[PDB]
Amino acid sequence: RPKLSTKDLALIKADLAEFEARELSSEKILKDTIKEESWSDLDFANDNINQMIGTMKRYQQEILSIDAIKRSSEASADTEAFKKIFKEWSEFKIERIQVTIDLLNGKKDSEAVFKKTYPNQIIFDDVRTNKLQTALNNLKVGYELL
Repeated sequence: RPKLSTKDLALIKADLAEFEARELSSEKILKDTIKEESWSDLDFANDNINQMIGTMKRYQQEILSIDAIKRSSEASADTEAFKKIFKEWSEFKIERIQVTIDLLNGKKDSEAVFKKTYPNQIIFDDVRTNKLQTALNNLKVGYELL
């Protein structure tokens, strides 16, 4: 019987919470390098955005590798649903950071493939977030996303 402990969901709750704060500090940094801010050169940012990415990758696989999150398709409806979105919702935010720092770098590589993989960049943001957000509410983990 695939299923999540009260230990677990409090994991997801914590991990989600961290990733978002990583989303946050990522944004900050991007905004300070772009504006061209005295301490923020292309070297200062990258040691950060780089490490923040992998740290956001980390929490992600902390979640995506929950046993029941693995076995998602044989647990309840509200679970795989959540993984299915959360997989889509988490990448996007990762890619999108990745993509912007590349761009700060001369790297257009990930921007092409960006618009390829996400036809309608906002219509997706919201929709996964609205869906992730329901999906958490349905899981009954009050973590009011951003």
